[PDB]
Amino acid sequence: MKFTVEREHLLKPLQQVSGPLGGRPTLPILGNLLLQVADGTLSLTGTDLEMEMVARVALVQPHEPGATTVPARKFFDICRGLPEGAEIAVQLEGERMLVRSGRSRFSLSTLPAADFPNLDDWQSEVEFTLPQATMKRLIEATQFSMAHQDVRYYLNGMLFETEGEELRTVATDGHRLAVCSMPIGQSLPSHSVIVPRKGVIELMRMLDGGDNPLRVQIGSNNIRAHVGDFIFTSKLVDGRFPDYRRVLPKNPDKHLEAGCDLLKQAFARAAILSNEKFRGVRLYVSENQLKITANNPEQEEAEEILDVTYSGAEMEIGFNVSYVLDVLNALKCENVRMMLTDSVSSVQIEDAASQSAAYVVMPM
Amino acid sequence: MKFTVEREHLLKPLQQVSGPLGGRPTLPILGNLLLQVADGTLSLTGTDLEMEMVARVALVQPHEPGATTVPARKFFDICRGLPEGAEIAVQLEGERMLVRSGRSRFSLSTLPAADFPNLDDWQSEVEFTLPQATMKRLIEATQFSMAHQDVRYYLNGMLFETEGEELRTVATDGHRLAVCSMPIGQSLPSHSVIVPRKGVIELMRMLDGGDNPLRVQIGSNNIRAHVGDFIFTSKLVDGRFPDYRRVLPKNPDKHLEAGCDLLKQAFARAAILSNEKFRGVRLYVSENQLKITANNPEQEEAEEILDVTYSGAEMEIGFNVSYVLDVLNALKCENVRMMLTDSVSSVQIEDAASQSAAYVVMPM
Ligand SMILES: O=C(Cn1c2c(c3cc(Br)ccc31)CC[C@@H](C(=O)O)C2)N[C@@H](Cc1ccccc1)C(=O)O
Ligand SMILES: [Ca+2]
Ligand SMILES: [Ca+2]
Ligand SMILES: [Ca+2]
Ligand SMILES: [Ca+2]
Ligand SMILES: [Cl-]
Repeated sequence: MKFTVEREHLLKPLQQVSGPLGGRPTLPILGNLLLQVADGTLSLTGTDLEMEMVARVALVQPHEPGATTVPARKFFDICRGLPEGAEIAVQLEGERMLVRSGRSRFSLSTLPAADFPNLDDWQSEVEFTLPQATMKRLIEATQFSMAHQDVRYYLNGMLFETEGEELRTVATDGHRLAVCSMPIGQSLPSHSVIVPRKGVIELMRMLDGGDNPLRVQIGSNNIRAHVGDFIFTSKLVDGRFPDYRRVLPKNPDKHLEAGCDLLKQAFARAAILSNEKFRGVRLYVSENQLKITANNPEQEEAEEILDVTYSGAEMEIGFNVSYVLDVLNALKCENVRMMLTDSVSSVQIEDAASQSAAYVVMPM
Repeated sequence: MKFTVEREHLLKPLQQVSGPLGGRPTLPILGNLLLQVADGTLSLTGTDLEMEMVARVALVQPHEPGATTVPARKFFDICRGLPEGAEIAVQLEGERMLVRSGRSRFSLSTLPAADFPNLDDWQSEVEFTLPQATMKRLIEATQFSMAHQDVRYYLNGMLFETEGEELRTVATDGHRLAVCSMPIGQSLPSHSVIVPRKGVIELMRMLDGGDNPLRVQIGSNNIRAHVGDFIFTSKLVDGRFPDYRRVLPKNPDKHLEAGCDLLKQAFARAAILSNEKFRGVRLYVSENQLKITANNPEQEEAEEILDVTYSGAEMEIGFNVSYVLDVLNALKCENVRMMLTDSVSSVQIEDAASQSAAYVVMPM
């Protein structure tokens, strides 16, 4: 194996395939990247046995086919630490990989490519394409509502659901829920799968924000995303994800509209004097007015009064202010609509201007 | 006690005094700020029993004298979360402190001011003033060479030495040393004190890069710095500091000059394949050339060759790369000079264009 590649053609591929690579490999060789030269292309692979990231780099300079594996972090750091414009010449030399550029030289240890885990081929059952912006919107709208449990917990991940012409994400921890649906202009079979937290992070991380659209393939137990010259594959989480349709409040007839930024600032101040563990605040809704109160075991008290648009019946309701703040911070919009029923029912929150995301928060 | 002040006249003082407090107060009241109204002034004080931070704010609006203490972070967080231009109206009501602005209202718990630890008055023995930029330079030049939690408690601080018309800092951990001297235009008595790590951090933090000069007063067991209407006081470390004049190479015959960034990047690359515990690299110096090599126990090897300015006998010498890189990162200059004697002697490193900072690193 031999190749020479200009540094800035190697750097982004290395960064995308390296990470993670999350500190605790279950086999030593998983701390290495797999390098493969074949048919004019250098392929770079990183994996933790569950997810896999593969980058392909076209080789325009002289090269020789073959494969090896080298420590990912060290190889990345050597390439990154070389100056702008550096040509990076690599050759396999026995049990070492030699890296040369200018008058810099590095001999890295290798482990055989034949020993690197090769994840089984699988068959896609659903495929679609979408703009990167749409995927980014879907994830950012819901990601914060996933449970923070052990890795295999069924709610520690994001439901991805295809239905008609839309892709939908759902995330929940059993107390609050986020759901976002976006049309993608292709009619799709009914299907839903759970992508683990770590998979969700990589789907986001692979979005550069450019011309390149995203191509997604979903199988029985895996999902695959292609963008430009990169392919990411993740295992799915086994589990029965809850039905968001059953958690939306049936008749959230009482509608309050407020400026998102003023509402957020008011909740943020009140939160300071809320119970540090339970984070409870009380909302008092009345005609064109919202009153937010908080108190804590030290008998400290906060009160905020805001003008809002509201003309239904008065009511009082308790919420976890962190959950409410998470929603307002995810919305990043001018006005918010809070859709209320009564003191013992959940609230549904939406950008006043768009129903494409909804958030459900249970009262305390 | 009552006062009303604009948010923008309260925020900086609160940040100055409360910023240093951090989590884990050693006694509950040390989590509180002391507020005192007297003679048309609000004073705000935070302490950990050894250092103390006091800011004075002039009260132009109606006020009433008195004192209380309130949780520092909560009061600061409330003041910061209020909008720009908020009038902040404060009133003591029993064992609670009332804070009101617009339609935001808060009630904080108090602890009596009479119970707030008052640090003893002490007498100034050496006084001088200097620009903030100068103090910043002196600390940044040397801070990284301070020991970290060494049993030789005296090495965990920074020496401040007055000699002639210069203020000097020195820091060393027993393996490397940094010294910086700057003229300040006053005839100073010859004197030196050790400021503890936490005191150095606050000295740096209180700098704002405005026109306000820094006024320093040194006592037998304390130091005070005034900038504008802010006063920081720290205990000194009672111990005997090394004499930097004994550590500087007496006769470093071999001078090597090099681009700082080039040298730094070469060392940084070679460091990747240095022993992870001992971080040894070797330098081979010859006519206008420096070769750097690193190897580790897995038989990985790096080599870097640089064009540098050097005429003199050829020599080899080993260094901890981290110590060399710390210096090169501290210098922030175009060219560096390394002053060498032989393989068993320390090296002195300086900016090639200024002798105001010097660094000594022992060979391996
Ligand atoms: O029983 C339920 C009903 N439930 C449930 C979910 C949920 C989401 C929202 Br926004 C409101 C109510 C929801 C989503 C998780 C559902 C499940 O059992 O898989 C149960 N919730 C538990 C919370 C909980 C259930 C399972 C796991 C964690 C927390 C409770 O409030 O006692
Ligand atoms: Ca495979
Ligand atoms: Ca929706
Ligand atoms: Ca005092
Ligand atoms: Ca000096
Ligand atoms: Cl507000």
